[PDB]
Amino acid sequence: GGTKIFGFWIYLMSDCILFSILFATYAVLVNGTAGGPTGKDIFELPFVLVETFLLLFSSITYGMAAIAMYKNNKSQVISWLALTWLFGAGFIGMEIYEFHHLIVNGMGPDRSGFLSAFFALVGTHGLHVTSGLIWMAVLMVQIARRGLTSTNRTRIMCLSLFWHFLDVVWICVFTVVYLMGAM
Amino acid sequence: SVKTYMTGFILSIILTVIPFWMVMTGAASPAVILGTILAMAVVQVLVHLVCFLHMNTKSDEGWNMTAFVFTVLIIAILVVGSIWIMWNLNYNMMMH
Amino acid sequence: SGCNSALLDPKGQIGLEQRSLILTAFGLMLIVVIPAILMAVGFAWKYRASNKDAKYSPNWSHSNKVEAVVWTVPILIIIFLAVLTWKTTHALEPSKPLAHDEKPITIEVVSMDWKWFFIYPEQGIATVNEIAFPANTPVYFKVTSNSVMNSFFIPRLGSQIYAMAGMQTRLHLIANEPGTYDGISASYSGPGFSGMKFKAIATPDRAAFDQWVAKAKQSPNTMSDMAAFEKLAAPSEYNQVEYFSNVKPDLFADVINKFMA
Amino acid sequence: KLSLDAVPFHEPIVMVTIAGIILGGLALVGLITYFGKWTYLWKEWLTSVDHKRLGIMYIIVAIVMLLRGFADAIMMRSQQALASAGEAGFLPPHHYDQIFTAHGVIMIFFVAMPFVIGLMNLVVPLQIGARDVAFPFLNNLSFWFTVVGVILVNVSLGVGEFAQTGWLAYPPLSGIEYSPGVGVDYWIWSLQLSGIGTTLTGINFFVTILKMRAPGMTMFKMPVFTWASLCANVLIIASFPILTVTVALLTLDRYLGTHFFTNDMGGNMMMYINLIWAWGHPEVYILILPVFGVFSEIAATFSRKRLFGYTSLVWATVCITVLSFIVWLHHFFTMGAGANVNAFFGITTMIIAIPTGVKIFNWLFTMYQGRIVFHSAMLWTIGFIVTFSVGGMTGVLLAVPGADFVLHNSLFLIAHFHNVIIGGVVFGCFAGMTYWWPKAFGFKLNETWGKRAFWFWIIGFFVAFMPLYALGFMGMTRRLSQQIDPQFHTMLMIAASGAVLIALGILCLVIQMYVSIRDRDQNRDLTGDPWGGRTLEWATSSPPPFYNFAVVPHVHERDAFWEMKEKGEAYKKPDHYEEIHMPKNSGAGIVIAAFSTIFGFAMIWHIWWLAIVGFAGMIITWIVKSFDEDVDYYVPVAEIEKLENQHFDEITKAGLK
Ligand code: HEO
Ligand SMILES: CCCCCCCC/C=C/CCCCCCCC(=O)OC[C@H](COP(=O)(O)OCCN)OC(=O)CCCCCCC/C=C/CCCCCCCC
Ligand SMILES: CCCCCCCC/C=C\CCCCCCCC(=O)O[C@H](COC(=O)CCCCCCC/C=C/CCCCCCCC)COP(=O)(O)OCCN
Ligand code: HEM
Ligand SMILES: [Cu+2]
Repeated sequence: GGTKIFGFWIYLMSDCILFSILFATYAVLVNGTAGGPTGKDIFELPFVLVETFLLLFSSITYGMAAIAMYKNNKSQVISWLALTWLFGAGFIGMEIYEFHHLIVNGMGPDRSGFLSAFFALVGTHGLHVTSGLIWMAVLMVQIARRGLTSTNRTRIMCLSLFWHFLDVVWICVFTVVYLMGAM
Repeated sequence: SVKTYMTGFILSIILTVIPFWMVMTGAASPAVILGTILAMAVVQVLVHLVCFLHMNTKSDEGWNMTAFVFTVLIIAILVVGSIWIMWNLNYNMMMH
Repeated sequence: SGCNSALLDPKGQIGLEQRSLILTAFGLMLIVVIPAILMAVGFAWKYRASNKDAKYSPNWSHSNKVEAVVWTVPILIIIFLAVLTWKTTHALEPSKPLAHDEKPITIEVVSMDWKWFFIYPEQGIATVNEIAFPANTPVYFKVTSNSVMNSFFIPRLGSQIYAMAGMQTRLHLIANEPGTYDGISASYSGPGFSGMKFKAIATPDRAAFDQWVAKAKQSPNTMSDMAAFEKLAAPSEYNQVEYFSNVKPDLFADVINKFMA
Repeated sequence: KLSLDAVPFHEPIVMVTIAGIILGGLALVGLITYFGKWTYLWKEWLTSVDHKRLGIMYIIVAIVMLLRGFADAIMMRSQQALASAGEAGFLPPHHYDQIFTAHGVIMIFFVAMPFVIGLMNLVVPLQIGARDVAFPFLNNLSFWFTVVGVILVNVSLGVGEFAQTGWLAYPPLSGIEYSPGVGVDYWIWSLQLSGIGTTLTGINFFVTILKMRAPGMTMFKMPVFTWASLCANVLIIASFPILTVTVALLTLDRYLGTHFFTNDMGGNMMMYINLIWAWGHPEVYILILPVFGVFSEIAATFSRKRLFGYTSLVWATVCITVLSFIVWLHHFFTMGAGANVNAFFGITTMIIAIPTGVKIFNWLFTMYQGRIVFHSAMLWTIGFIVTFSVGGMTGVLLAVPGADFVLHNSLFLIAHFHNVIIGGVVFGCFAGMTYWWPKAFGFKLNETWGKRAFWFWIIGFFVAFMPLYALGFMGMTRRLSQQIDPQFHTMLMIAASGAVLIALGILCLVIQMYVSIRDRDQNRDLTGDPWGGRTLEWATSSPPPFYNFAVVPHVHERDAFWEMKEKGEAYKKPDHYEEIHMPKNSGAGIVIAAFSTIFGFAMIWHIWWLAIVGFAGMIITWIVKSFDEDVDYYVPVAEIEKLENQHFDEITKAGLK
C-alpha cells in the first residue's frame, strides 16, 4: 500500500533530476539569443502571474480533495478533483495560448537557442501538467466507478505528490525562466 | 489538514505576489530584486514541501526527507557543475 | 607501452612534461596495484582449499589494524597524486603561454570536413593538412572547427585540444627537436575521420621555416575572400597538402563568426 | 503513407546475409515454439511478474545481444587489422561507423545493463527475504522496454542504419544537418525507451530493498550484493533522467529543428557532452557496483570465510554512489576548460578511486586465511581482481588532466574502459551466471567448460587490449577504420588474435550452457544450498518456488542463512502455512512495449500517423491496466504444502535437520 506512494515519491525525485537538467540547459542557453528576443520583451509577466496562481490554486483544491479523501465523502473528492482539473486545464490552455503567440510569430523553438531551451523547459512542465490532467481524469473516472475503496486512495496520494511537485517545479520555473529574464 | 493547507495558501500567495510586484514595479536595485525573488522562491518551495507534500522527518522511517535531501544535493551538484563548467568553458571559447 | 612511441619519448616540452607526469602517476599506483595483484595470487595459492596447514580462520571480519592501512595507503597515494595533479594541471594546461624567450608563432587551425586548414595570420600563408614551425620556438594554435567537433592532436608534441564550431580554443605547443611529427584528429567527425592526418614539419631553424613559407607563397591559388573557404570546406575525405599564397586579413575570425553570428 | 521508410533497407550490401541469418534463426525459434511449448512461454515467461523469470529473461537478452555486440567487435578488429599495413578492408567508412556505434550501444545498454539488472532481479528479492519486487508489474514492463530497445537496435541493422556518430552521439555530428539519416533516430528512440525501462527498474529495486526487506534484517544486515544493488539503483534514479533529458533534447534538435546543441543559432554543443557524461559516468558505476556485490558474495561464499570489511565495504559503496556525480568532467578534459575545473574534477576522479581500492583489498583479505575453493565463479573473481586493478590503475592515469590532454581519445582510453568493463561487469555477470545458475534452473553449470571459458576470456582479453594500451601510447586514436598506419599493424594484429581468443571463450561459454542443459539430470541441486552459501537466497529450493519463501525468515543477523546453518535452525518444517498474495501475471507489459515498438519505429521513420496511434496505444493500455482490479491472487496453502514438503523431501534425503 504505502510502497506505491514511496515509489512515486522517488520517481518524483527522478523528475526533479530531469527538471534540474532542463534548468541547467536553460541557464546556459538563456544568453543564446541569436539576434532574437532576449526574453525580457516576450515573457509578459502578468500573464505568468495569472498562470502562477492558476496552478497555485490547483494545488490547494487538490489538497482539499485529499483531506476529503481522508474522510469518507466521495462527492466532495469528485468536486474538488473536478475543480483541480479545471484549474489545470486553464493553466495548460494559457500555456498553449502563450506558445500559440510565439510559434505563429517568428519566435518558435527553432528561432534561437534561448527560445529552444525556454520552450523545452516550459513545455516539459506543461507536458507533466497535461499528464497530471489525464491522470486526474482517469482517477476521477475510477473514483466514480469504484469509490475511495483501495488502490484508488493510493492513486489520490500519488497524484497529490505529482501535482504539488508540479507546482513546486513551476515555482522554480516562474522564478528562473520568467521573472529573472525580465530583470 | 484544513489549517495547514490554508496556512500554505496565504503564505504561498504572499510569497508569489511580492516577487512579481518587486520585478514588475522595480522599486529596488537589481541585486536586491534577484536576491529577494530567489529567497522568496526557496521559502515558497519549502512551504509547499512542508505544508502540501506533508514532508516530515519520520515519514516511512525516514527515506522521504532523506531521499529529498539526496535529490536536492544531486540537483545542486548537477546544476552548479553545469553552470560552473559551462561558464569556464564558454569563457575559454571566445576571441578574448 | 612502446618505448619509441609518440607518448613515450615525446619531442615537445609540453609532451616531455606530460610523459614525466604519466610515468610518475603510473609509478605512484604500482606500489598499490602491484601489491593488490600479488596478494590476489599469493593468498589464492597459499590458502587454497587443499593447503590444509594454512591458518584457516573463518569469521574474521573486522580488523581495525588492517582496515586502517587499507584506507590510509590509497589516501596517501591519492593526496600526493592530487597535489601533483593540481600542479601539472595549472602547469600543462592549454592556453598557457608556454613561458619561453621566443615569439610564439600563431597558427590558426580550422578542422574542416575531413581535412585540416592552417592559417598563419602573420605570414599570410594557408595550408591544408600541413604545418611548419621553427625548432624550440613556441607555436600558438587558435583551434576551431568548421563542421563538427574534432581534436587537434600532435601526439609526439603532446597535448590535444577540442576544435568546436564557433569556439576558439588556445593550444600552446613547442618542438624541442626538429623533424616531421604526425598529426591527427582525435575526435571522430565522420566518414573521412580516418583521413584527418596532417604533418608538422618542425623546421630546424627560423631560416628553414622562412623557406617553407616562401614555398607556400609560390602557390598560384590564394585564400582571398570567404567564398573560397566554402569551396575548400566542401566535404572531401583524403586531401593532399595544398598551400595558399595569401589569406584574408581576418579569415579565422570570419570562420568563427559564421556560427557565432 | 509509409513516409520515410521506403524500399531501400540494405540491399546493395552484404548485411542482407546477416539479416537473412537473423530471419532464419527467428523462424527456427518460432517453429520450435510452435511444436512443443508455445502457451507456456506466454503464460509463465513473457508475462511474468516474478523477479526470477524476469531476471532470467534479462540475462538471456543480454547473452543474445552479447553475441551481436561481439560480432560487431570482431568485425571492427578484422577491419582495423586489414587496414593497417594493407589495402582497404571489407568495411567502408560508412558501414564501419555504424559498427562501433552499434557495438557500444548494444554492449552498454543491452548487454551490460540487462545482465546486471537480471542478476539484481534474480538475487536481490531472494537475498532480502522478499517474495517479489515492490512493483511486480513495473518489472515486466521495464524488461519489455529493454526488449523494445533491443528490437529497435536490431531493426536498425536491416531497415536503415544505426548512427555514424559514436555510442554517445556527440551533438554536432549527431545533429540533423550532419547526420540527416535515420541512424541517430534509431539511437535516440532505442536509448530513450531503454532508459525509461531502466529508470523504472531502479525505482522498483530501490523500493524493494528499502521496503520489502524481511523483518529483522536492518540496513547493515543486508547482503553486500543488496547494498551494491541499492547503490546502483540510487544512481539509476539520479542519473538516467539526465539520459532521458539530453537524448530528448537531441530529439527536439533533430525533429522540431530546435537549437539546444546546434552550433549555428545560439545553441551550445558543449552542453550535450556535459549532460551526456554527467549521466555516463554514473551509468558506469551503475554497471560496476552490482558486480562488486556479486564478487563480494562469491568471495565470501567460495572462501568459506566471512566477508572481511562489510562496514567498510558498504561505506565504500555508498561513497562511490555519492562521489560519482562530481566526477563527470573527467570525460572531456580536452574540451578546453580552465585548469581549475579540470584539476577539481581530476582530483575528484582520483578520490573516487580510494573506495574501489578499499573494496578490492577487502575482497583480498576475505581470501586471506580462507578455504578458497577454485570454482569457476572464484576463478572469475580472481581474474576480476587482477584485471580490474590494472584497468582502474590506467583509469586514474587518464584521471590526471595533464595526461588526459594527451591520452583522451587514444586506444589507451579504449583499453581502460574495456579493461574495467570486461574484467568488472563481464566477469561479474559470468560469475553470477555460474554462481546463481543452481538458484535459477535446478542444475549446475558444467565446471569443466566454465574454467575453460574463463581461461580463454582472460588470456584473450590480456592479448586483445594490452596491445591497445601500446597503441594508445603510440598515438592511435579511437575510431580509425581506413588507412590506419603501418606502425600500428603489429599491435592491431595481436589485438585481432586476442579478439579471436575471446570469441573462443564466448563459444566455450555457449558450450557450457549446452553441455549443462544436456546434463541437467546428471547433476542437480537437491538441497537448494550448493557451494556452501552464506546469504538468504540458498535457504530456498534450487528452482525456488514462485513465492520463493513461505516464512519470510527472521534473519536478525548479518549473514542470516550462514548463522542458521551454524546454529542448526536452518531447515525447519515451519508448520502452519498462511495464504500469501502473489501478483497475477499480466501481459499488459508486452502490449505497452509493443506499441512502444510501434511508437519508436514510427518516430525513427517519419510515419507520424503510426506514431500517433503508437503513442496513444501505450497510454490507453496504461489506462486500461489501471482499471484492472484483479492484480493479485492468493496461492492456496495446499500448494505451499506440496512445494515445501517436496523441498524438504530432498533436504531430508541428504543431511537435513
Ligand atoms: C563500469 C566500467 C568502468 C569503471 C568501473 C570505470 C572506472 C574508472 N574509470 Fe572509466 N570506468 C569504466 C568504464 C568507462 N570509463 C570510461 C572513461 C573513463 C575516462 C575518460 C577519459 C577521457 O574521456 O578522455 C577516465 C579518466 C576514466 C577513469 C576511470 C577511473 C579513474 C575509474 C576508477 O573508478 C577505477 C577505480 C579502480 C582502481 C583505481 C583500481 C583498484 C584500486 C586499487 C588497487 C587501489 C586504489 C588506490 C590507488 C589507485 C592510489 N574512465 C568510459 C568511456 C570511454 C569513452 O567512450 O570515452 C567507460 C565506458
Ligand atoms: C493522443 C494523446 C496525446 C497526449 C499528448 C500530451 C501528453 C500526455 C501524456 C500522458 C502520459 C500518461 C499519463 C498518466 C496516465 C495513466 C495514469 C494511471 O494509470 O494512474 C494510475 C497509476 C497507477 O496506479 P496503481 O494503483 O499502481 O495502478 C495499478 C494498476 N495498474 O498511478 C501512478 O502512480 C502512475 C503515475 C504516472 C505518472 C506519469 C508521469 C508522466 C511524465 C511525463 C514526462 C514528459 C517529459 C517531456 C517529454 C514528453 C514527450 C515529448
Ligand atoms: C513520447 C516520448 C518517449 C517516451 C514514450 C513512453 C512514455 C511513457 C509510457 C508509459 C511508461 C510508464 C508505464 C507505467 C505503468 C504502470 C506502473 C505502475 O503503476 O506500476 C505498479 C506500481 O505502481 C506505481 O505507481 C509504481 C511506482 C511509482 C512509479 C511512478 C512512475 C511510473 C512511470 C511514469 C512514466 C515515466 C516516463 C515518463 C516520460 C519520460 C520522458 C520520456 C506496479 O506494481 P503492481 O503492484 O504490480 O501494480 C498493479 C499492476 N496491475
Ligand atoms: C569482449 C569483447 C569486446 C571486444 C573485442 C571489443 C572491441 C571493441 C573495439 C575494437 C572497439 C572499437 C575501438 C575503436 O576503434 O575506437 C570497441 C569500442 C567500444 N566498446 Fe567494445 N569490445 C568488447 C566488449 C565490450 C563490452 C563488454 C562493452 C561494454 C559493455 C563495450 C563497449 C564499447 C564501447 C562503449 C565502445 C566505444 C563505442 C564508440 O566509440 O562509439 N565493448 N570495442
Ligand atoms: Cu566518468
